Amino acid sequence: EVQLQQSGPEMVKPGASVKISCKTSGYTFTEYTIYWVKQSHGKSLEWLGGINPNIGDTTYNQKFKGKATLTVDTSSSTAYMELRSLTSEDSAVYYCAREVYNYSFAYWGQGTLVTVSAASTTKGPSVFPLAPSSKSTSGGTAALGCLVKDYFPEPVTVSWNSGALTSGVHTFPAVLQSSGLYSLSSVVTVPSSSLGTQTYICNVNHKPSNTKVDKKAE
Amino acid sequence: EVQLQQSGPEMVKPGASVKISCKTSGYTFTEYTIYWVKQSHGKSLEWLGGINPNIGDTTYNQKFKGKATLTVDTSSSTAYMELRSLTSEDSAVYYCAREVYNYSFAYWGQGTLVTVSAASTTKGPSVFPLAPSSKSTSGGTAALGCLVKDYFPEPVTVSWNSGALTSGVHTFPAVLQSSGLYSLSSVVTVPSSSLGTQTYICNVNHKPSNTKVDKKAE
Amino acid sequence: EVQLQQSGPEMVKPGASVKISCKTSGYTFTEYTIYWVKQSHGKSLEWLGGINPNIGDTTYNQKFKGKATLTVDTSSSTAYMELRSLTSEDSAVYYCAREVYNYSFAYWGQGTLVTVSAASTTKGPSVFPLAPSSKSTSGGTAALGCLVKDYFPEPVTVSWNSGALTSGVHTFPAVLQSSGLYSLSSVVTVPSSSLGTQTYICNVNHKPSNTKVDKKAE
Amino acid sequence: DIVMSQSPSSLAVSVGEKVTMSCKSSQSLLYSSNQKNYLAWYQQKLGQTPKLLIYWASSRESGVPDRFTGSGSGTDFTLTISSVRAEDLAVYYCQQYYRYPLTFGVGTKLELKRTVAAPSVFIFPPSDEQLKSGTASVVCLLNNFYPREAKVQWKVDNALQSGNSQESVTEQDSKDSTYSLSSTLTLSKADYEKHKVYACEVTHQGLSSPVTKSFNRGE
Amino acid sequence: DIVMSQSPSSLAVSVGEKVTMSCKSSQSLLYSSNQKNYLAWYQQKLGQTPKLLIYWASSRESGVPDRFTGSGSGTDFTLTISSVRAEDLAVYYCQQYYRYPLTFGVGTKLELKRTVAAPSVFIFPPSDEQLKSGTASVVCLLNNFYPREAKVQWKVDNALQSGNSQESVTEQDSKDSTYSLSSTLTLSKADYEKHKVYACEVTHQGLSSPVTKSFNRGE
Amino acid sequence: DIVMSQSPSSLAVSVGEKVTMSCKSSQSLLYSSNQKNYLAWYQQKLGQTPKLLIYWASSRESGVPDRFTGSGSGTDFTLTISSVRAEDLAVYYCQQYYRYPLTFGVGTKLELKRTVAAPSVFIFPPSDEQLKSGTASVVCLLNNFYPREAKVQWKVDNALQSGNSQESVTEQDSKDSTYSLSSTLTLSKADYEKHKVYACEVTHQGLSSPVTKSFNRGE
Amino acid sequence: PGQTGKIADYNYKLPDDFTGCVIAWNSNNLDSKVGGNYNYLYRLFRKSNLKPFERDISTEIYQAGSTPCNGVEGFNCYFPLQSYGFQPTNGVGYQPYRV
Ligand SMILES: *[C@@H]1O[C@H](CO)[C@@H](O[C@@H]2O[C@H](CO)[C@@H](O[C@@H]3O[C@H](CO[C@H]4O[C@H](CO[C@H]5O[C@H](CO)[C@@H](O)[C@H](O)[C@@H]5O)[C@@H](O)[C@H](O)[C@@H]4O)[C@@H](O)[C@H](O)[C@@H]3O)[C@H](O)[C@H]2NC(C)=O)[C@H](O)[C@H]1NC(C)=O
Ligand SMILES: *[C@@H]1O[C@H](CO[C@@H]2O[C@@H](C)[C@@H](O)[C@@H](O)[C@@H]2O)[C@@H](O[C@@H]2O[C@H](CO)[C@@H](O[C@@H]3O[C@H](CO)[C@@H](O)[C@H](O)[C@@H]3O)[C@H](O)[C@H]2NC(C)=O)[C@H](O)[C@H]1NC(C)=O
Ligand SMILES: *[C@@H]1O[C@H](CO)[C@@H](O)[C@H](O)[C@H]1NC(C)=O
Repeated sequence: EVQLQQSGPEMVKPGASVKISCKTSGYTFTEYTIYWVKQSHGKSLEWLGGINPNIGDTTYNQKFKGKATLTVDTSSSTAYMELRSLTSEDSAVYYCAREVYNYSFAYWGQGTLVTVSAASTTKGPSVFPLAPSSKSTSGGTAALGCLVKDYFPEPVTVSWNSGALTSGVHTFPAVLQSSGLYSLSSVVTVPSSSLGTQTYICNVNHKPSNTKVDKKAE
Repeated sequence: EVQLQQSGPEMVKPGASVKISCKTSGYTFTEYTIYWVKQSHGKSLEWLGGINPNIGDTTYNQKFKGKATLTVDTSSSTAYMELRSLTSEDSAVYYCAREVYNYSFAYWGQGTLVTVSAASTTKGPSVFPLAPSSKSTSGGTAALGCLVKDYFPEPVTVSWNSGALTSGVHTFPAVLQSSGLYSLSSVVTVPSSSLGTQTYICNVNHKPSNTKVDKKAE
Repeated sequence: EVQLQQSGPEMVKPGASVKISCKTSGYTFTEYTIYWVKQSHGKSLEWLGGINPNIGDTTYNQKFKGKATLTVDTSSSTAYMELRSLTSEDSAVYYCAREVYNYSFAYWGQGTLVTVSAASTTKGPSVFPLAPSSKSTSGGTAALGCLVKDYFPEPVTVSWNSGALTSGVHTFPAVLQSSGLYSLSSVVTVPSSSLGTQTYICNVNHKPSNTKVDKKAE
Repeated sequence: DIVMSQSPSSLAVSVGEKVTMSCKSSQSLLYSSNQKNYLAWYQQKLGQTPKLLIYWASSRESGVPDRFTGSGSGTDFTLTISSVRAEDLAVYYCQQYYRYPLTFGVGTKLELKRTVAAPSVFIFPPSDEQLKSGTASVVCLLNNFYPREAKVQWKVDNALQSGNSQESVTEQDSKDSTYSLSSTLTLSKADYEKHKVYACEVTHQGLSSPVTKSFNRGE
Repeated sequence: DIVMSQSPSSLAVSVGEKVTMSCKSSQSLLYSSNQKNYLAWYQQKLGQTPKLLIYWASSRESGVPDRFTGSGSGTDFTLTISSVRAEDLAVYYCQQYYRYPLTFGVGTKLELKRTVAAPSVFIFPPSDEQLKSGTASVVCLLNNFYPREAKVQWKVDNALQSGNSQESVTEQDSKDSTYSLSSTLTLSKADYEKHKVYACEVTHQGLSSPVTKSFNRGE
Repeated sequence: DIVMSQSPSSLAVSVGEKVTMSCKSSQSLLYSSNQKNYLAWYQQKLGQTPKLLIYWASSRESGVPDRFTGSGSGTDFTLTISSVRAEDLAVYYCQQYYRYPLTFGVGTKLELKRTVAAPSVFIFPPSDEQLKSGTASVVCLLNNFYPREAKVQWKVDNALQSGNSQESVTEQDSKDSTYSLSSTLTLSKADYEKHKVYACEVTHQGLSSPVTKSFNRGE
Repeated sequence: PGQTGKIADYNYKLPDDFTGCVIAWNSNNLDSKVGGNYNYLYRLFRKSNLKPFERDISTEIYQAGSTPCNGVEGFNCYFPLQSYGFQPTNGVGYQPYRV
């Protein structure tokens, strides 16, 4: 009866902390110890260590030790995680792992969407049209679209022409540029038989902020 | 088995009645009865009656005698209750549990909030930026806040450092003003000698109303 | 105890895709099959057919015959019936039912009572009540209702005029107007000699749009 | 067989009596081998999707309510509700699963015993706030009228023009023993400045003379 | 019509003492046959619904451990918390079903005496800019101290104006188990321009001398 | 103690081969007592949660399909995927837990190869209509290329500009099973009009001739 | 004895209290010929439940839905038997057993 749910809805500004915990339950408390590990943009799970309240005292991986000073409940069978001196470096996806005396990692939890951004104000995506400059010698087929730059927050998946050609739109993993806002690109190839005979409209679907803008590409 | 499920807060102007019951199931209409339990904002409870299964004869509390309309449904072994022209102390959440041959209530339902308001729409409270005026000789520590007034419905959260720890979230015991709309604030811990090195922003982030507004205090 | 449950609100735009599913439960899927029905949103019920997936060939009635590509799955416990060129007039709920070796449509689920529009543009809801100006010399009683504008989808529950007469729940069958959203009206009887003691107040109780505004008529 | 779609509309049925949901089958009980019949009943109430009620015209499962009273066989089928109550007042339908093509019929929409009455015609001036929206909305509303197949007469400016008014009947009433029709007038504000009089003339059965109030220019 | 009184009037009592909760009945509860009294005591968690403690005056509920003891006699049977526990932190009620109507009291809410800590109270001078907003919202903050019988004192140029002040408190916390307060001030426009001094002065038990703050023109 | 190195990064894996990616463990891991070792291998779908493949350094979980035949202990470790399917294409990990701490590599992506094909490289000059906002963006973008082994070189005024961003590349494309590497450049409007030369040199693997994209201002 | 299956229900039942012996061996290398082995079939669908030691010689059309087929086939009226379509040069695993 293992039930693990990470929780806590907050949208956080720089300089604060974060607490992602697992509401563990189902079996005898001291039988297993349940430990934590870090995920950043689809890279290897960086395991940090663990604390046993039935053991109480603190000793971790030397590499991920000092920043945390943690409380944990034996009564609710709930484990919590918090490292201190938080900056953008530890802005990462957080998982908690169930120990087995046979193998180490087979069954994982939901995960959390925790990002420590550098105080980016909520601003809509500024559509930037792109047009050719030299002769139309791209080769194979024509390529035109609308550039998406300096937007907040994630994510963007672009639907095309009122929900008709909507298979295969893609989104980058998110990084913070020197610009101070996320700059992610999403564009698709368009058939070469529609050179003029079709109208070009961009339909960005930035759902979290509920902004919907229209623009014609030439 | 004995399952009684209630849900759905209803806001109606005074003079009408709403249709809420406490539905038992699985047994013949012969034996058992029911109670309703109303709590009035940290004051006495408001019992209104119970149903006798053998004849359908009804009970009144003497003070609120003619309030209850008498209905019974023998085939379903459950009836529906309705009240009209109630007073302000009956204007709150409704609870019940199937009456037990030993004691009053054992296991409950979610309930429904009915409060008598004078057809008042939600009017936004005035938010102002905060800046210190006099010297900080209050003593102990530093604490300031923005007054949030006239909110509905529950809950409301104003964030300090975007609300990291569970300090700054609270639920007051209920009190009724002329409109009965409440005033919720947050608690923050700040050193008294560090006035000038921190930023303090107050925003209304009432989730149910789909409100998200940005604001900068210099 | 075979149970199939519906899922998914439907606001279908034409020329779009559709997600067909029926969560079969209570039985291993290799014993009993699925037969489907459409409800004509307030017309005569319409039989279409189903499938016994041993070879997969099926023929329905005319409207559900061959618009799209017909599929089935004997393994992952899902039967498939779809439509292409979905319009407002046939905008209907995809019902499916378990079968019995004696009878074809055996058990339903909770169901989905879904009202569907063809993705018309949204219009803001504006309160438009109508109240008399001079004295009401009609005599005895009158019949008036309040306008609830630009709501989608159903349902609403309404009470009227402080229970002057204990009726007043009224939500009539609506037709498709040009605005893309249906129009609501009600009826109430109120004595005309209450110039000062009773007022006409309408509570917009459209749950989907979360609109709640009252008004006191002087 | 022929897909059943009842016509003509009316075949009187009563509430609380031996209720008759009348739909006949084109075939007799002549089931070629082993003589098995295939009859169902799906009846649609408010919201609830009907379940299994009757199978094979003679037997119901254990736990199926005894409201069904067996009567009729052969080319006819008729179901009677036992002790029609508020639970038993709803829209009725019938179905069989014997041969091609399978269909659900139109069913019977229930009406209850009460005498025909007159509409509650009254005149109500439009509020100043609503006229600001760009449309003039005058409410002309009717109460306590009958039957299922009725008609409403609309006359505009001494010229017989039809197809410009909206009419729809109200469902089975809950409390005040009244049926109603919702009419929201569909015109432009330009007509309000180039025309002066907007009045409704209702000529249903219940009235002796149509109700027509007169008004002066400017409300 | 029927009165039953709990007790005490107030008691700042701690977790770890032996707190007294009793609720009195109109007459002695004992009859001959079956030797039992129809009465039950309840505890309500904050947000949660009431839960049973004692029934029939002698034994204890299956699921309710021996922490609570069944005792008392005649009109009263006792609610005793043996070493009040960490999950007992909530209000304590009494319930009666011995004589109708089911009439209820407020119950016992077990607060604790602590030394007062004063939150940083400040007031913001209203500029003429505020008149554009259309609503007056002056801020005076109280938090993190005890008890519920606190005070909000309003002095304006040595004049006492009353009838517009209220209080609002929170419940017990885990760490310090003090409360959070919210008092709202609304003023009239007439007093707004005719005076320069308006302030709130907190004078709770935990201070030695009330401080008379003042400021000079020029910031 | 033990440190682990994941490799290779991106190289096609086929159906029916014996997968072997270079995962290194610095010390022998033969646990002395009972001579039983303990190992765990990962499979994570793109962005998903990981899962076990081989435990006890030799044996697989029972009930798992036969694509999985792995083992390894001490310094010897090797993941094996037989019949790699289109959904088995993701990143695989290796991790020991014979001794704290755990060490995790940079990631190993297995791919599927097909017949040689290449896309035409694009150039993206900014449109002059957008100049209304006051910003001009010259960007070099390569999108929808396979295999993933392509690279972008930044040369401005014959000076190498790098080390200004950290990369996270796109995954498989649904249309043509391709990838995308993009770098974004931001400049000011004032110097935009008086400076002209910004270009990128593309050396894609699938091109047979050196492609030199260039643009001229004014035609 | 005690097992279940479509074969055990509509092809050949076997008593729970069966005290006997059974002999099988591979014989599909000449008793079959290319072009699918329709010679040996197995019953899948049958309207009347079989009893132990009862022969299935009827080849009635399967009656899929509640609406009777009654001599007329079509939708929800599908044929109850299908061939094996095995290849002759496969191993014993793809081959019948002669019992
Ligand atoms: C020797 O042969 C005789 C006669 O052939 C067998 O005698 C019968 O034995 C049974 C066993 O107890 C007696 O019991 C009855 O069994 C009835 C079941 O049979 C019914 O279904 C048959 C199947 O018909 C389908 O398939 C046939 C194909 O062969 C088609 O012709 C049909 O059209 C159908 O497609 C029917 O043919 C048959 O008529 C029945 O309908 C059961 O219904 C009865 O209630 C009862 O249990 C039966 O009475 C005996 N009848 C006779 C005439 O002897 C005998 O078993 C064989 N073996 C031995 C050892 O004697
Ligand atoms: C589903 O249908 C079967 C009949 O179908 C038969 O199934 C096999 C046994 C084969 O023989 C098939 O060829 C054949 O189609 C029902 O079984 C029996 O049905 C008859 C109806 O003709 C029942 O007779 C009556 O049923 C009523 C019910 O109110 C009883 O009160 C009467 O006393 C009389 O028995 C018979 O009872 C029934 N037998 C059993 C054991 O149920 C089966 O009932 C039916 N099930 C459902 C849920 O519809
Ligand atoms: C783990 O190893 C133990 C050996 O003590 C065994 O009993 C158990 O079944 C193993 N768990 C699994 C999932 O194989």
